[PDB]
Parts: sequence; structure tokens; C-alpha cells
Amino acid sequence: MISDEQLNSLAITFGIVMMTLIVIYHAVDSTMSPK
Amino acid sequence: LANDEYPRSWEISNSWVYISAICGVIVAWIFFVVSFVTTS
Amino acid sequence: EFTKEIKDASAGLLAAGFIAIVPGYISRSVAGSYDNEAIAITLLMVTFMFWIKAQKTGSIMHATCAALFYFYMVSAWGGYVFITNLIPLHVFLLILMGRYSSKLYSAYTTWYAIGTVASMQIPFVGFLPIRSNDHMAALGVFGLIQIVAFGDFVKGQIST
Amino acid sequence: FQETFKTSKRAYFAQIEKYPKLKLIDTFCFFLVLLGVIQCTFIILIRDNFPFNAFLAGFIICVGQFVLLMSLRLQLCNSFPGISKNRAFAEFIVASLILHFVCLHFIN
Amino acid sequence: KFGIKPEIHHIFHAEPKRVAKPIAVIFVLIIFITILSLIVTWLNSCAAAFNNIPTGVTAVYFLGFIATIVGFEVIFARYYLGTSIFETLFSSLYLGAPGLLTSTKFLRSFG
Ligand SMILES: *[C@@H]1O[C@H](CO)[C@@H](O[C@@H]2O[C@H](CO)[C@@H](O[C@@H]3O[C@H](CO[C@H]4O[C@H](CO)[C@@H](O)[C@H](O)[C@@H]4O)[C@@H](O)[C@H](O[C@H]4O[C@H](CO)[C@@H](O)[C@H](O)[C@@H]4O[C@H]4O[C@H](CO)[C@@H](O)[C@H](O)[C@@H]4O[C@H]4O[C@H](CO)[C@@H](O)[C@H](O)[C@@H]4O)[C@@H]3O)[C@H](O)[C@H]2NC(C)=O)[C@H](O)[C@H]1NC(C)=O
Ligand SMILES: CC(C)=CCC/C(C)=C/CC/C(C)=C/CC/C(C)=C/CC/C(C)=C/CC/C(C)=C/CC/C(C)=C/CC/C(C)=C/CC/C(C)=C/C=C/C(C)=C/CC[C@@H](C)CCOP(=O)(O)O
Ligand SMILES: [Mg+2]
Repeated sequence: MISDEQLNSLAITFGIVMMTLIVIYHAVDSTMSPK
Repeated sequence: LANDEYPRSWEISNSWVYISAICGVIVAWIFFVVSFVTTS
Repeated sequence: EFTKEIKDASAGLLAAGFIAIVPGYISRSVAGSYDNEAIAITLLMVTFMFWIKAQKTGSIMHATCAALFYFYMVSAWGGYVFITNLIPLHVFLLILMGRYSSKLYSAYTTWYAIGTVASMQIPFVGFLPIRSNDHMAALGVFGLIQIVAFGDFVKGQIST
Repeated sequence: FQETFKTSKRAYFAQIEKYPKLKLIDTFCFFLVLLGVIQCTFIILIRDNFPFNAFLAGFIICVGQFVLLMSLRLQLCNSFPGISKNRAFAEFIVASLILHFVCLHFIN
Repeated sequence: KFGIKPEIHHIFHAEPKRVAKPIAVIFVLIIFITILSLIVTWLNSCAAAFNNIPTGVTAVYFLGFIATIVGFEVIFARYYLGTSIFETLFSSLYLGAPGLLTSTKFLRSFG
């Protein structure tokens, strides 16, 4: 079974990936969209 | 007593005027829907 | 989908990212908790989404969905009183602010007329939505809006 | 007040003559009111409301049908921005045959 | 109470009383005549009659739309006679799928 430290690292990596892709999307939409 | 063992809504005599209203509203609504798409 | 209404879609993903990992909502939805709130917040959001979608557009089909998910929340949790006392407050605040339109009438009257009779079908709720003081606010606003629409007609044919 | 009534009666009675399908609505709303009154009269004459769920099922099916008819009339007189005069009917039908099922389940 | 104890019976509560049949029959007749009056007002008095009727394929879509609208109310009436909820759900799902398509086709074609 997966350990506890491995699960902690997995959760942190999922959160970092999510918070980075969200910012990438927002920074693409702010420029590419007609303002 | 379970819900299925209470006396039905038509066996009672006090509530024969509350089912006529529902049946009349439903019939009138059907006829209205029919006549709405068949009128200028 | 609810923040996609208040602002652009780009500002909704952030909200999702917030509500996915936040300890105030994780505290009551941990892997072992099997309480009502586990399912009672999702619906809390979904109903509100439809209500906005119904109040912003004015359609009837977006208020019947709000009524159905409010019946599902009534069945799933005893905190439906919050919605029953919050949606009428929104409608009332829009009434006295001077922003009454022909969309509030349809949206709110459809929502109430379906949601109340649907929530009466839960044997635990019973006849409370017409007997208890909590729900009375909703009922009051119902009557109030029935007056305001007629008043609007008078404005249509009377000098200001 | 006499002038207001005089100038509103003929206006309404000309509007209802220009559009025929605005006479289907109101003469169907009006009679609904009567039904409600009749039921209330009954509960007044028989002062015991034994099947109170039946009374509610017979009164809500009038109130929540009057309100849907009124919403349809408002949305037909001058349509809403996004939705056309043909969604105004295919949504009223859905809401009405959901309310009918709810009020048939209530009374049993 | 070494020897014997007195007998005990349970005194039930009186059941709520129904009403006499003639009053209910009168109030049913009143609603029936009111509905008939509404129908007569629609047909003749208000001059709101069947001006245009769909023909051909649009008439077949019209028959389908009426069939859907009436079938849902037949389903609800049959469910009001002690039919299982699951059966009602299946009978409604087997009728909405063709009925939705036919009704949308009619409402887009006719307008
Ligand atoms: C929550 O939990 C709590 C605790 O578990 C529950 O509380 C219990 O509830 C019980 C039922 O309500 C209750 O039992 C009754 O207590 C009464 C208390 O009376 C006190 O005063 C008398 C003197 O007046 C004392 O003698 C007595 O000891 C007490 O101190 C009793 O009076 C009741 O007795 C009657 O019922 C029992 C049981 O059937 C009979 O044996 C007894 O002889 C009495 O019977 C008469 O009344 C019944 C009413 O149905 C008739 O059916 C019966 O035929 C008898 O009728 C004669 O008398 C009546 C009245 O005078 C007359 O009209 C008729 O013509 C006949 O002459 C009974 O014992 C528990 O005490 C109570 N416990 C506690 C700790 O409070 C609570 O219910 C729970 N809540 C819920 C919602 O369930
Ligand atoms: C006849 C026919 C067929 C048709 C005719 C036409 C027709 C359409 C007719 C329709 C019917 C009519 C006409 C009706 C008429 C009635 C009228 C005209 C009335 C007058 C208007 C007024 C007067 C308005 C003004 C509002 C008004 C009263 C205000 C006063 C009342 C009031 C303010 C009350 C209290 C307010 C209050 C308490 C507010 C806040 C409460 C909140 C927000 C509570 C929330 C608490 C929470 C969050 C609870 C959650 C619980 C969980 C956390 C825990 C549950 O436990 P678990 O079991 O573990 O889940
Ligand atoms: Mg709890």
C-alpha cells in the first residue's frame, strides 16, 4: 500500500500542478481575449 | 401504520371535492394546450 | 459553474481551485465522514447556480431545475431553511432597490410554487413550510411580488 | 379614479382583441380563481378540514397554475432577450406537467 | 395483590368524522358545471377557435405532440391508482425519448 509521506507528496504535487495550470489559463485568457 | 395502509383519497367522502378540482384543472389544461397551437 | 455567472469563466476555475483544497470544507468531508453535509453542500451550490441562471435570464426551465434541486436538498439535509430564507431576501432586496422587472416575477413565482409543494413531500418536513415561522418569509415575499406586478401595470398607464 | 378606469378598460379590451391568444390565457386564469374560492367556501361550510393534505393539493394546483399562466402571458406580451416565444411554451408545458405530478402525489 | 388484580381495557380515541355525501355531491356538481362553462366560453362565446390546422408531415408531428402531452397525463393518472414509482419512471423514460424529439420537431417546424 502507498505510504503516508508518499501520499503527502502526491497531494502537494497535485495542488501545485492545479494552481500553476490555473494561472497559465488566466494569463492566456487575459491577453488573447478582446479587452 | 405504513403509507400504503391509510384509507385512499377516494374512499373518504370529505375529499371528493378536492379531486374534482384536480381532474378539472388537468382536463382544462390539456384542452388549453391543444387549442394554443391551433389558433392564429 | 456558479462563479462563471458572477464573472468570466477564467474567474471560476480559481474558485474551484480554492474549494477543492480548503480546510474549512475538508473538516466535514474527510474520507471517513458519512454525514448529511457530505452531500449537503454540493446541492447548496447547484441550486444557487440555477437560481442565478434563472434570475439573470428569466426563463421558467431554469427555475424548475432550481426547485427540483431544492427538493433534493430538502430531502438530503435539514439546512434547507437557509435557502428558503436567503432566496426571498435576494428577491426583496431587488424589489425595494427599484430593480423590479418581468423576470423576477416568473423566476420567483415558479421557484416557490414548485419548491414548496415539492418539499412538502418529505414526511419529516410535513406541513412546516406553511406552519413554521422560518419559511414564512418566503410566503410573505410571494404575496408581495403579486402586488408589485399589478403596481407596475398601473405605472404603465398613470403619470409618474 | 373614474378617468383611470375609463382609459384602462378600453385599452385592455383593444389589446385583448388585437391578439387572440391573450384571451385564452386570462379567461383560463379567471376561472381558476373561482375554483379556489369554491374550495375555500367548502372548508368554510364543513368547518372540519380532515384531509388537509387533500385541501392543499387542491389549492396549490390552482395557485401554482395561475402563476405559471401569468408568467407565460408576461413572456408572450414582450419576450425576454435570450428566449423566444417558442421556448415560452415548451417551458410552461414542462413546469405544468411537473406541478401536476407533484400535486397528484400529494393528494393520495 | 397476592390473589387477584382488576381487569384493564384500553380506551381508544375517537376517529375524525367524515361529512355527509349530499354536500360533497353538490360541491362536485358545482365544479363540473364550472368546467363545462369554461369549455363553452372557449369554444363559442370568445370566438377562439381552430383557425389553422397543420397538415401532412406537420400534422403527423402534431399528432405525436398531442400523443406525448396526453400520454404523460395518462401515466400520472395510472400512477394515482397504486402503480409502483419505478414502473412510472420507466414508462415515462420510454415515452419522453421519442416524445421530446417529436415535440421539438413540431415546435420548430410550426411557428
Ligand atoms: C418518553 O419517555 C418517557 C419515559 O420512558 C415516557 O413517559 C411515560 O409515558 C407513559 C405513557 O404516557 C406514562 O404512563 C402513564 O403514567 C401516568 C402517570 O400518572 C401518575 O398519576 C397517577 C394518579 O393520577 C398515578 O397512579 C401514576 O402512578 C402516576 O404517578 C399513569 O396515570 C398512566 O396510567 C394509565 O395507563 C396505564 C398503562 O395503560 C394503566 O395501567 C393505568 O391503570 C392507567 O390506565 C388508565 O388510563 C389509560 C389511558 O390510556 C386507559 O387506557 C386505562 O383504561 C385507564 O383508564 C382509566 O383511567 C382513566 C383516567 O382516569 C379514565 O378516563 C378511564 O375511564 C379509566 O377509569 C400511565 O402509567 C409513564 O408514567 C411515563 N413515564 C415517565 C417517567 O414520565 C414518554 O411517554 C415518552 N415519550 C413519548 C413521546 O413516547
Ligand atoms: C385564489 C387563487 C387560486 C389565486 C389567487 C392569486 C395568488 C397568486 C395567490 C397567492 C397567495 C397569497 C395572496 C398570499 C397572501 C399573503 C400576504 C399578502 C402577506 C403580506 C406581505 C408581507 C407582509 C410581506 C413582507 C415579509 C414579512 C412578512 C416579514 C416578516 C416575518 C419575518 C421577518 C420573520 C423572521 C426572519 C428570519 C428569522 C430571518 C433569518 C433566519 C435564517 C437565515 C435562518 C438560517 C439558520 C440555519 C443556517 C440553519 C441550518 C441548520 C443546520 C446547520 C443544522 C441541522 O441539523 P442536522 O439534523 O444535524 O442537519
Ligand atoms: Mg449531523
